[PDB]
Amino acid sequence: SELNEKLATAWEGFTKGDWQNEVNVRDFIQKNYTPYEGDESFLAGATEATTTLWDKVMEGVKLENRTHAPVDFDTAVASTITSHDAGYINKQLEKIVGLQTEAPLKRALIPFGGIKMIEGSCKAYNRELDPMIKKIFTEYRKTHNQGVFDVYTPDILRCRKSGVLTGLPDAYGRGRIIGDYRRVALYGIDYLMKDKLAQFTSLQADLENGVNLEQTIRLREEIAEQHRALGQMKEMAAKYGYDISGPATNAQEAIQWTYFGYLAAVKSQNGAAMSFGRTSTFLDVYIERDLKAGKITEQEAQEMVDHLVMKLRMVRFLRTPEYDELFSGDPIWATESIGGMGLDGRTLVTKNSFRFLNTLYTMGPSPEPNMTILWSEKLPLNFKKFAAKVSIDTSSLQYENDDLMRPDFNNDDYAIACCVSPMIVGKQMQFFGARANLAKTMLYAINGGVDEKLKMQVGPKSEPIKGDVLNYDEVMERMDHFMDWLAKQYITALNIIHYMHDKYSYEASLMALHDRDVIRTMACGIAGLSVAADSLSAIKYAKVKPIRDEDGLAIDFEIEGEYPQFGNNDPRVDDLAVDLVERFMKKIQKLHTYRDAIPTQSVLTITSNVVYGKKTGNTPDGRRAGAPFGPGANPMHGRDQKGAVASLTSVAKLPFAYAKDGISYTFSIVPNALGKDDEVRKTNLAGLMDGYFHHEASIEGGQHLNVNVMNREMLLDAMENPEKYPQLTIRVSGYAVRFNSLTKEQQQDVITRTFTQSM
Amino acid sequence: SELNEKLATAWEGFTKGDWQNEVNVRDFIQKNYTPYEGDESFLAGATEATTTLWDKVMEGVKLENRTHAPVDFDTAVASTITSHDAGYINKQLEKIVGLQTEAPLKRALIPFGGIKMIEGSCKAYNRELDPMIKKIFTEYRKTHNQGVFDVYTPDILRCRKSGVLTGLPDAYGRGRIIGDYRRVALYGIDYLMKDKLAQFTSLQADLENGVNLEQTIRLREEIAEQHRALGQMKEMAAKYGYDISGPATNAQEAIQWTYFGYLAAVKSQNGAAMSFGRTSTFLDVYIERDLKAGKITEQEAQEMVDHLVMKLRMVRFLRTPEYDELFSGDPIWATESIGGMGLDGRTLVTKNSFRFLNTLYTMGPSPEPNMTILWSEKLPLNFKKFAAKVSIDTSSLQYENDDLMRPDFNNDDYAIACCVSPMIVGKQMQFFGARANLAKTMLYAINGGVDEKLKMQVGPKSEPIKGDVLNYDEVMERMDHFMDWLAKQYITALNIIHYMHDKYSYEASLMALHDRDVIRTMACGIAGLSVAADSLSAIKYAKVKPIRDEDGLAIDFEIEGEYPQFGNNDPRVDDLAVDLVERFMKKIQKLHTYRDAIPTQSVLTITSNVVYGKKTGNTPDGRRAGAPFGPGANPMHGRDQKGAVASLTSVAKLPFAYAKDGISYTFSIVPNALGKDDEVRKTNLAGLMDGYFHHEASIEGGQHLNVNVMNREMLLDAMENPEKYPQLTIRVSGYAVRFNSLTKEQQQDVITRTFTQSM
Ligand SMILES: CC(C)(COP(=O)(O)OP(=O)(O)OC[C@H]1O[C@@H](n2cnc3c(N)ncnc32)[C@H](O)[C@@H]1OP(=O)(O)O)[C@@H](O)C(=O)NCCC(=O)NCCS
Ligand SMILES: CC(C)(COP(=O)(O)OP(=O)(O)OC[C@H]1O[C@@H](n2cnc3c(N)ncnc32)[C@H](O)[C@@H]1OP(=O)(O)O)[C@@H](O)C(=O)NCCC(=O)NCCS
Ligand SMILES: OC[C@H](O)[C@@H](O)CO
Ligand SMILES: OC[C@H](O)[C@@H](O)CO
Ligand SMILES: OC[C@H](O)[C@@H](O)CO
Ligand SMILES: OC[C@H](O)[C@@H](O)CO
Ligand SMILES: [Mg+2]
Ligand SMILES: [Mg+2]
Ligand code: NA
Ligand code: NA
Ligand code: NA
Ligand code: NA
Ligand code: NA
Ligand code: NA
Ligand code: NA
Ligand code: NA
Ligand code: NA
Ligand code: NA
Ligand code: NA
Ligand code: NA
Ligand code: NA
Ligand code: NA
Repeated sequence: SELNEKLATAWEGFTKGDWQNEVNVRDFIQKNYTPYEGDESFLAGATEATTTLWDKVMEGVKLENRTHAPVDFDTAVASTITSHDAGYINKQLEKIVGLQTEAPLKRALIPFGGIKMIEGSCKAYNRELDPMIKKIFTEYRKTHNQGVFDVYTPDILRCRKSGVLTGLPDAYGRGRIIGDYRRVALYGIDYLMKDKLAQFTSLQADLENGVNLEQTIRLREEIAEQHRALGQMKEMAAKYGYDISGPATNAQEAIQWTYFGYLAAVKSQNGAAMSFGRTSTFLDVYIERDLKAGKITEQEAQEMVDHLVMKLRMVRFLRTPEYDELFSGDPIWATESIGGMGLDGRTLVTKNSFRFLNTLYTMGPSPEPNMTILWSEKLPLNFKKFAAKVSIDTSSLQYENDDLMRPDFNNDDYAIACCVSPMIVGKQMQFFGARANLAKTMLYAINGGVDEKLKMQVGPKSEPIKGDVLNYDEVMERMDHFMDWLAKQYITALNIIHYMHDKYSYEASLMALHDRDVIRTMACGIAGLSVAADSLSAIKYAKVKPIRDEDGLAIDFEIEGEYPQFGNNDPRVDDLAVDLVERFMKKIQKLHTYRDAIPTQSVLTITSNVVYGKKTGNTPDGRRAGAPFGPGANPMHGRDQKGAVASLTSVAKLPFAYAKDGISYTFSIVPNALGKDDEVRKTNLAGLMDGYFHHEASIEGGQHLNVNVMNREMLLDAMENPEKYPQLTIRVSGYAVRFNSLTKEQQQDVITRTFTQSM
Repeated sequence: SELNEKLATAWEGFTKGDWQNEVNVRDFIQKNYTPYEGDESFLAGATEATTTLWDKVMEGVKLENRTHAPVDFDTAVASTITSHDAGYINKQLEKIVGLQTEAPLKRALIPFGGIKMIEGSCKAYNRELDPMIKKIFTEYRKTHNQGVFDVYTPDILRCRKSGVLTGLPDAYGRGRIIGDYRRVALYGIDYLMKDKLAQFTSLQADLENGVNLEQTIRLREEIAEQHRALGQMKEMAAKYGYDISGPATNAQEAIQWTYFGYLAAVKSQNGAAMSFGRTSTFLDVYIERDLKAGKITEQEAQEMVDHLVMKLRMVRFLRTPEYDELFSGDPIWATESIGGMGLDGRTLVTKNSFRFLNTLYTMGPSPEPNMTILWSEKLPLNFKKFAAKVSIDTSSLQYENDDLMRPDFNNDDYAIACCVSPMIVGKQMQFFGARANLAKTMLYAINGGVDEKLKMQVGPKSEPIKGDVLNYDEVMERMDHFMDWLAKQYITALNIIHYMHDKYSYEASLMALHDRDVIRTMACGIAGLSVAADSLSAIKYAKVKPIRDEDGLAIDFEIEGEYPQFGNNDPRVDDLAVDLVERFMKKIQKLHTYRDAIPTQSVLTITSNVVYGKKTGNTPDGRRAGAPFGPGANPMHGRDQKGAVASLTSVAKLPFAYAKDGISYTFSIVPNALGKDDEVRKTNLAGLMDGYFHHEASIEGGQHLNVNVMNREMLLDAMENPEKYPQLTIRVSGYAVRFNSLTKEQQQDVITRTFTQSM
């Protein structure tokens, strides 16, 4: 209660409010940002420095893509916020600085999560691990991975081996946490440390009085670790020549300070998704102030945004080949949520919303950061059209429904973590759960719990379904049974994982940038939704005959008659998909969870569509053994054949009400199907999204849309001549990848997906 | 359910029972031991090997005592069960092998408990800590000490600084855990590992069903760590050339296997007390079988016992000078519980009970192991007299009331941890709490919570007592108030400490030798009982006038009139002491504890009588500022002036019912007061103990008695000429020390205590 000079100088001219007396970034934004309803005509192009820097870094990116391996990585240093010396691309040119290690794209060792994974990476990429690192993290500091495997059950291990529940966060950082990095810029580290000491002290009475004793002790230790991490952030920044004890005083510092908060996160944790947040409009407050004061020019502002975004394009983590199969394309999910509307009806689009999108022109297409447009039917048309143009030109953006999510939270300061999972910034996080194989679960119902590939009893022993023709009611009754079992094994695995991750790899630097009490959801994903829905549809509307082996195991199916497939706006099958989503949500909702994290569901797969597909045999819908499932909530490859409106309609029917962790849809449309020329294409794409996301009391609308605007012929050319397309980026599951970063098998999945040929 | 050949061979001839089908050491003992009612005439003397070995080790002991520092210690190795190579005194001579490090008396670094303490020891003893050890245990593996200090409150820190609650286990291993080391001998490691996997598996249903989720996950991880520690025990033993996968097959192996279980404990944990258990009668089963088979001679049996006991005399831990003030004399508390009676009325005294006592003759007096006689009025007179003779000759034994403790537990297989704290072996442990300063708490009541030395507000702000004469009712009402506050701060500190010790230094190798579910008590000790009781007595029966400074602070007292002092069998003051014990027990009983550990109390101080005394000003009883309190439950120095029966009577009145963690009494009697000659002295000492420990429905009896039989003139000679008394041992607080191991200040405390001059 008395702002020192540091705060005074930094906050000069800002509209006053609660944000000056307590940590409240949303209040600061609301009182200070400038809504922008204009067009992209004010945008500046790249400076020579930006191009020199990015062109150099791209040589490392090309090396990564051609070798499908890291440019370099540590073999003898355990990474922490302060372990590495300052690293640069070219110190004379960078306006925003900071790298994870001492060299661009060199990956770190983050051992707290597990030592076996590091050993696996060293073997895979032909480097020798320092014996000391192995010793420390085997005998002295236990890891998250070992804690989990020490407590797992034989049943969970069988599910992992068989492909019914695989790829969970037992061997990589859980992620799904977004510290509010904007807090570093707004308040400075010292203010945040004082606030954390107050939070710590506020728990003393409960501790002394024996109120929720263990929970209170745990939280006090976590806050002490958060406070320690904040101090370490100052030391890290000082290595780069910056004193971040006080608040940022100008645009360059606001961008730099925010990035430093994020840099501490990616130097200390290797979460699968390390998302950036909802920062562009916040940063516009500082940029606008400097532009009006004549302190910086628009080109200088674009340059600072470019250098920040360039650093987000350089975040890297050492991963194993196994991880690469589950999360393809060397992803980071440095997700940035752009635009949206405020609860007061004003748009949250700012000139900076345009500057962030402009990085796809100043430095070309790029998969990271994962730029996510928070769409509203009320967004300024100028912005709707520019975003559509950027999608048409680069296929690098995704869109999510602000008209659905803002009212659901009654909050206009939520951000997207990873692909499609919303959280109020600094107040909420998710316990990541990857996803379960719903399609294989259906086969288990038909086969009495016996795996169709391993011929091992994995699910509970049950009587396999008999007869030469499958009956929908019977199959669905057994499937419901196995969904109960799946939910229990899944939540049990996640309870173990998150208990161990809190114990052995607590994300102190990210949690330090959250309120004292954070809302946690237990995010359960489902893979193979359209395979399961179409399988049920074939059984219900056609005649499906099981082909059994000498043991009675259904290893194939013959289908007589046509049946409705998901993605063609046919309620007969779409209703089955909606039902499966509701059904699984209701089952996980009944189970006890670690830290009482609220169960939620997402229809999302990342590359588990390929991994689970490889481990799943022939299914009733006609899909062949080993074939990929569709990505996320997508109709199976090529089955949506009635056009864009029809497939968008089928997907929009899936209920966000029962899948609050998100519903991913990857939409690819050929240029000429989208429109006759550029202007018409922009108008039509904005129109398609307005219809898909349309929300009213009786219509939920879709929640997410990846948009690719390309001809399949071009991707085939890139498969044959990768050198011609070094920056070619494509949306694939709720994030983007450089097409050349994928393995051939992953490219085959992508090229056989639906390329929509009509409205 | 099918004993392999390993078990068959090892158990040949033993009486069958439950012990062969489940881990049940008590059942094995009950069905196989041979009660011995004879005398000491069968005992053999030392072999040349034993004398050669012990004489060599004693040179290291003399070096420790003269330098008051370790002979040597590690500066670059973090100790674990397998870290050190095999070490020997003289491999050609040892019948029982195993040392903590690679050299006799060389102390280890056990960093999991804290790195600052290690830094403190290195500085104090002039050795340089390896930078790598400091780095690992500051940045990679957090320690118990740092976890505690990260969560402590400013109030607890003020209590620690002021001397009202100091010396708690926030900077050293908590100890008070006795794994059942006999299990290694009886079953072998493989059988115990299979049993632990079954215990782990038995928790799967609760885990899956969400029953006490966090508790279940925690216990499963603990059992996995226990299983891992058992495997490490096999590797440790193999370094010494032994395969302990199967059960011990003869006496030498039973002793060796039991010792290996203990060796793993003292290589991995540095608990203040690392007690041995109740092993002598168990080991007699194997010795008796070999003697009857003619496999070994009695002298060979004594030699194996001697070599085992010699190793217990060599256990060492690196401690700081601060620790040395609180726990003087380089103590280990390798406590062994001898004799006692079974629930069936048979004595549990065996020939081995005599062999253990005989080590005080074969290798001379020694403070460790801490041999504790479980006394019963029904013990064979031959044993009562031999134990009395050993006390008369060596002052190295203590006695505890089996007639009180066995019926309290309805169990005849409990052992004493540290000094006086009983636990059923393998089924119970204590969360150690050190002790609180009850005397200073009384001054706080008189001074409104302000510390009499620091002039700082430590206790809650309260109105200091006014007037020129203190009133008992008023003082007691305020004291009760401050006892409530003390209890809450104490239990809060212990809740933090034990949560952190379970997290950062879980005693896996010891817990591996316990049942799945262990009963835990939260052991709270009180120091200064007789100072507080006598202060209340002076106030109540005499006229006590406070001497106040310019601030109204009572810094001294003048007493007009005589008043009854504790230890003279005067109910007027003894009732006050009994009341204080009951009062504090009732207050801690109301508080919530970590892991729902049952609060218990002990009247025990170790050297906190000196440390708290130094930090406590003048008290109402007349004790001067800085003077030591009495040890444990002892009357203040020299105040028990009516003889042995009178002081034993006062102490026996203290209620074990309200101090289940134990009540320590150190009794020293001059030889001629005890009896005219040797035979009379033995008879009289046994008679005094029979009376003190006498128990019936209406008489509890005393719980513990340290017995010193010496002339003060002899101790004065030892203070002046230590070289003349290298093995001189004396009981001091519930354990023994070599007199030469004490600092001069600690010796001054000891020499000014009461030397009883009459019955
Ligand atoms: C080693 C262990 C995992 C079982 O090993 P297993 O019989 O080979 O198990 P699986 O066949 O299911 O294989 C384990 C899989 O997890 C992988 N893995 C990842 N981290 C691992 C870790 N820390 N330890 C072991 N395996 C690990 C293995 O590489 C393997 O992957 P794969 O199927 O692609 O080859 C054992 O720790 C275990 O059974 N744990 C369960 C809990 C338990 O028993 N605790 C001890 C109780 S006393
Ligand atoms: C460093 C800290 C202990 C306070 O230090 P301080 O102001 O010097 O405290 P005190 O004066 O009471 O001294 C601490 C005593 O504990 C000792 N100590 C033992 N282990 C220690 C450890 N890990 N850290 C600090 N002191 C330690 C110190 O040496 C000192 O002993 P002394 O009184 O004989 O000199 C600080 O960690 C603290 O206040 N912790 C309480 C919890 C807290 O604030 N957590 C962070 C919340 S965001
Ligand atoms: O070696 C036993 C250790 O506790 C290990 O499990 C973690 O470091
Ligand atoms: O280590 C890099 C990964 O192997 C690659 O798949 C990323 O495209
Ligand atoms: O190793 C424990 C430390 O507190 C670490 O978590 C931060 O440096
Ligand atoms: O390190 C040994 C201790 O300093 C000594 O007090 C033991 O007698
Ligand atoms: Mg395996
Ligand atoms: Mg201090
Ligand atoms: Na290039
Ligand atoms: Na770190
Ligand atoms: Na860390
Ligand atoms: Na907790
Ligand atoms: Na729920
Ligand atoms: Na919907
Ligand atoms: Na349209
Ligand atoms: Na000697
Ligand atoms: Na160890
Ligand atoms: Na350990
Ligand atoms: Na627990
Ligand atoms: Na109680
Ligand atoms: Na008593
Ligand atoms: Na007597």
